[PDB]
Amino acid sequence: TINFTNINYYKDSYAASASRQDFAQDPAKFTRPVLDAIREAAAPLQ
Amino acid sequence: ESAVSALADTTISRVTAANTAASTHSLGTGRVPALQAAETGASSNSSDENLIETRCVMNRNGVNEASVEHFYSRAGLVGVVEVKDSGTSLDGYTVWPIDVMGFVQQRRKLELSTYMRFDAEFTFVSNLNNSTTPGMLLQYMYVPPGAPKPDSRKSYQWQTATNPSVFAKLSDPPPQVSVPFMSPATAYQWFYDGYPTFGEHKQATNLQYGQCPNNMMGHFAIRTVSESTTGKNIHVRVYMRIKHVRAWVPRPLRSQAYMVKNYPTYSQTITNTATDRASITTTDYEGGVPAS
Amino acid sequence: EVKLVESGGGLVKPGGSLKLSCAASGFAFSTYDMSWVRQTPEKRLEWVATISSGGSYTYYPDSVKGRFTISRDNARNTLYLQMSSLRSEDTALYYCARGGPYDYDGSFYTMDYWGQGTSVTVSS
Amino acid sequence: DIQMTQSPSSLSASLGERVSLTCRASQDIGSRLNWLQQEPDGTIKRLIYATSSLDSGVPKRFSGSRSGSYYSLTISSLESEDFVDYYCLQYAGFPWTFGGGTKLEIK
Amino acid sequence: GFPTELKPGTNQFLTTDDGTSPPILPGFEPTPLIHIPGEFTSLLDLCQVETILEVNNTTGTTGVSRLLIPVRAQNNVDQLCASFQVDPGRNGPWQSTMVGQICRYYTQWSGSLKVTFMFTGSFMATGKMLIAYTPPGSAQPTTREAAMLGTHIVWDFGLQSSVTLVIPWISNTHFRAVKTGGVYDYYATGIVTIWYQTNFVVPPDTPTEANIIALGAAQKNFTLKLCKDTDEIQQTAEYQ
Amino acid sequence: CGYSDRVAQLTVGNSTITTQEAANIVLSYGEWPEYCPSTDATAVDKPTRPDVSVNRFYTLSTKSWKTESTGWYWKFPDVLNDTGVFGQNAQFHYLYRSGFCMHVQCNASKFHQGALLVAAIPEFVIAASSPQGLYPDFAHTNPGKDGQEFRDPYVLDAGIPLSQALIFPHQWINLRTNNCATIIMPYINALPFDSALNHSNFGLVVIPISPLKYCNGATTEVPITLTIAPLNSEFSGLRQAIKQ
Ligand SMILES: CCCCCCCCCCCCCCCCCC(=O)O
Repeated sequence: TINFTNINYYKDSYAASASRQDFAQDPAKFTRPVLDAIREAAAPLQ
Repeated sequence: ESAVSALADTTISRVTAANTAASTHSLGTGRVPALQAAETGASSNSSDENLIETRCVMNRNGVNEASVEHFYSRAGLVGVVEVKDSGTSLDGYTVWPIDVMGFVQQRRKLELSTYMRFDAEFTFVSNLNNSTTPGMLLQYMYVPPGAPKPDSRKSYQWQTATNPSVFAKLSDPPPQVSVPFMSPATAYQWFYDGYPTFGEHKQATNLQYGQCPNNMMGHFAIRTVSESTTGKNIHVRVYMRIKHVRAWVPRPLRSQAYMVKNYPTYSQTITNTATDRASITTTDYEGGVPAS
Repeated sequence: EVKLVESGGGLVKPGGSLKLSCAASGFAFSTYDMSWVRQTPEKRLEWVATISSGGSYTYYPDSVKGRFTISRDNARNTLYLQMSSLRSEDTALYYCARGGPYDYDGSFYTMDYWGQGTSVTVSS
Repeated sequence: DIQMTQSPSSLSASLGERVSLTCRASQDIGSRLNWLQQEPDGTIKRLIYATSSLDSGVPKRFSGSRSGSYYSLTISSLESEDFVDYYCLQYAGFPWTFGGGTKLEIK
Repeated sequence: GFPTELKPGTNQFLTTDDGTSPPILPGFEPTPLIHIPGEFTSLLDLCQVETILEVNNTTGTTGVSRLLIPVRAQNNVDQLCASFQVDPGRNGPWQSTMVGQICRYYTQWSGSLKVTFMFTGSFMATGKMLIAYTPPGSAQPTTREAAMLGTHIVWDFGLQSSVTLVIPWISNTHFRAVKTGGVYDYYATGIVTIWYQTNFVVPPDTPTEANIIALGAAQKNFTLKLCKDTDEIQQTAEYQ
Repeated sequence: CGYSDRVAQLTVGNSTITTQEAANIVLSYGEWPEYCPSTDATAVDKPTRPDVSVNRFYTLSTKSWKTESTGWYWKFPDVLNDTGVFGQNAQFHYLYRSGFCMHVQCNASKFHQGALLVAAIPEFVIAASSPQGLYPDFAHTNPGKDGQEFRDPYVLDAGIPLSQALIFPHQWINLRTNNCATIIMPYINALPFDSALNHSNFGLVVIPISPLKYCNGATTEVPITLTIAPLNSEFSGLRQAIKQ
């Protein structure tokens, strides 16, 4: 196709469509929020 | 001619899920990729390739619809204002406070986050009691905090010299309008653990616990542009689509049934998050016939 | 061995009071929820009271609620049942047994070790 | 109140037979039905708990099961010290109710 | 002026159309954006967080006693401790988990699961358990010899008090529907049963009964699609 | 190298905390407490930074763990608002900003069993259970040093299920593996500074999931002690001392 989309027709930047071109993932701040990094192969408490 | 390169990238590119690597058997000591310590507070680092012998899968499943943009950018009912002009309410106007926490579907999705910062799109679907849409003219005025609020269908505040107003008919496509982020703070707050004002909060009714004026964004004033009673009641439905979302501090989803807007009050008959079995051993699955 | 010894029976006149202790021995009395049980002369058991392992929680059936009170002394390993205005419908053999709905690790010792059985008699 | 009904108020048998005593519930109680045994002197002991678990120290002749709403206690081979009394106790609702006795006799 | 022709879909309010509406406040510059810790951009990042499974959801069990799998010293051998199904969006233990509530906002799921078990007993209590995942097709295993035939781990209690059972992704299709029951048992995931490999042995003057905490989560290859509404909470009147 | 040592020493200010059976240290949301950068500041007054006087460990409460114990919760700035030079810089100033390092202490014998859930909930709004009567009292919202015993820990007294509280920065005190929980939490708010008297940033929650069981002859009294320490504490807007 030609993809004539995501055009803004107003002077205020918040009138634009949704921001859907950035799918960032970073779960480590909820899944491993610890000070000491624990390798998978190692016994954690030693 | 540098926008032709920008217009080509205006599509949702697929980001695939994680792949699986082939694994073999492991017979040795000191390598325990399955023993964890949940007291640490971290989730298990154990992967599939270390618990069973796995194959090589090149996973092509997309993960885009799980974004907070796609999860939230979807319109939903946030208000129902009824402009009464019949019977014992010959008003012709209503002033409705802007609270998006009056309907369970939008409320439970928003209360997944502690702080949200977003622009919005507000659509108004207005009609009569019998789904009909005559050519009655309506004014949808927005009254920010501090602005004077109307007191009749023919009062000076409807001059909307500075307030944003939308004039439309019931016989037209639903009015739609883009609203920016309008809070003194840097993010909205569905959970405020505190009080708005200083003082000894020793009242019988502690009606002010949790009320943050950073979310109080004013009133919506809706009138029929008339000179007398029209005798017809008009229902207006407000749908809020969230755009440019940023969310912080995830929270548990609501388990109990809501009771009141602006408060997390629940009932003394506490319900269970999970349904009930007959025993800790009973499962509901009658599979095939065993060969033995 | 778990041993519960109830004591305090007697012939109390109608509309009176009576206290029934229960000496516990052989187990950690501060970790188990206790409860009292009745046995109508018609050989029909009935629940009368229950108390948490610390003494904060109590539950009484509607037939008993308001009159009887169930206490707990953990330092002395004793369990009490303070009765109030009585009637002939309360003349029965009372038992002290383990069990209570105020323990997250319960459902195992629910009515596992009963006592010997006191005897109250409300008449004139 | 969850009324629990023991079917036989009395059952005669002879040493070696196989008896069974049922006790139905008025509402769903799950696996929270126990069984007791009152001796002639007046001592109560718990035989089966959770409808399928035998107390530590009870003979293997006792077996509890559930078939729908009916909770049954089966004595496979009756010995001499098994002819006294049996009660069913439910602890799923808050008003914990008991049955009505299943005094077994000899013939 | 410029000739145009309207097409079907005119004047429609599609509640999921990413469009452009007029701005009600020209020249509006909002409050600056400061750094708030804890920003999450994906729901899959929340699905990989372990949350407590409500395995003891039997009738009469109230409160926090529903988050506890009772474990006990056994008189017999090779006995069953607890069972549950590994369908995330089914009425059962997975309703208490974050992956089980995010799943109900979507129609289809894919990827591996993860049920971490934690033994909250005495230091002097030892034991070994066989936790087995039975792929679809078979009912709940009636014996341990039957469950042994599936994906299973043997778990020895000790210093490290937790173990991870990775429910692997064994599926006919690339995705499974969150709905289950009836014809939709075509998308059944399986059954996880916990057996006693050995006994639960304790020295004298030590409690003979303990608990196991189950923590369910999703692995790195988890995905969701076809965003939908949830059957969790209901409403009969506006909250006012 | 890739493990977590069990011995730990936490020294801030003039206080030192030792533990020989620690699990790890939770760094909430991966971020350390920091001062307010000039790019994200709004007030023009110069802030006060009492480094060693304020940022230190305060042992504030000890609760008796029992079999029939529901739990306890404290609100962070409220728990320290009448104590030390923190409870004086927070009464003389209108604006406040600080992180903390929560340390919970519960030790028992190897013949005891039980597990606690120690979590730090941002914006922990306590609800009321209705049959006033619909809003919680001030004793249940800001309970101070002597915290508040939970009424319905299954719902965290907030309508949210306890099973999913692990989405918050958390740790376990499992009496067979560890005897302390440590959570470092940065300042989390939609505003650079805020009042330490009218707003509680975080809620500190300690809930027993597997009750405390022991045998006859063991020590029946097992206490839980809460030690807290502000980190990177700033204060602005000096005025007369106010205690609300
Ligand atoms: C021209 C007329 C247009 C009407 C514009 C009004 C809509 C204003 C948007 C305000 C909503 C922002 C977020 C909602 C915050 C409310 C939360 C709460 O009160 O608990």
